[PDB]
Amino acid sequence: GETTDGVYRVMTRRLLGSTQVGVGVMQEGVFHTMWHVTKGAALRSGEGRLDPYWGDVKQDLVSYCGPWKLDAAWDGLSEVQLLAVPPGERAKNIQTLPGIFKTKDGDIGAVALDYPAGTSGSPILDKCGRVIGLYGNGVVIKNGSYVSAITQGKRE
Amino acid sequence: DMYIERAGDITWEKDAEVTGNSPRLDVALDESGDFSLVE
Ligand SMILES: CC(C)(CO)NC(=O)c1cccc(Cl)c1
Repeated sequence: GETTDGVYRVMTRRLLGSTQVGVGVMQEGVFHTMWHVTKGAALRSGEGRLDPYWGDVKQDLVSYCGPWKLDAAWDGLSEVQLLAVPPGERAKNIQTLPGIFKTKDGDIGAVALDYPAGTSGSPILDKCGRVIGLYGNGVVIKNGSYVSAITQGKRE
Repeated sequence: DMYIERAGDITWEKDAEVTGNSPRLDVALDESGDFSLVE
């Protein structure tokens, strides 16, 4: 199938027409998305088949064809870009300064941008274009606004 | 059956639209991977 590095849409034909359920990152021959997007199911890429390799519901991440490859981290100071891939709309970079999710196990960056749920899996980038995490697992605040964790996996 | 379609290159864009705030939130992460607000 298609194995070029880049950001990809995750689609289904189970519902009405073709529906975008999420987004993912192809890097080093491995497809990276959020667990809630595919529920661990196999994917199709033209004539090719992508099988799940690693996943964890609590981290809300899954890799296909190989182990998780993304290891860049937010520096805790600088602005970043959400490379948003919204349903039926063109890929768009949005620059923002992340906030923080404070948890009993440590702090994590958080991006406060409003996009439909089908945008889950869009990559968050540092100034050198390295993927520091995926957008799409977070919380809804008072006004109905959305704040996503910067969710990053471990490169073994 | 789910399928993938290429949507673009992963690059930082100079002079991208700059927006969004930076809240400091107290949150909890459950066994199901769901975040919730703690107060
Ligand atoms: C609150 C809105 C509708 C804001 O546009 N977004 C979401 O509810 C949502 C849920 C899960 C993942 C992602 Cl990316 C967005």
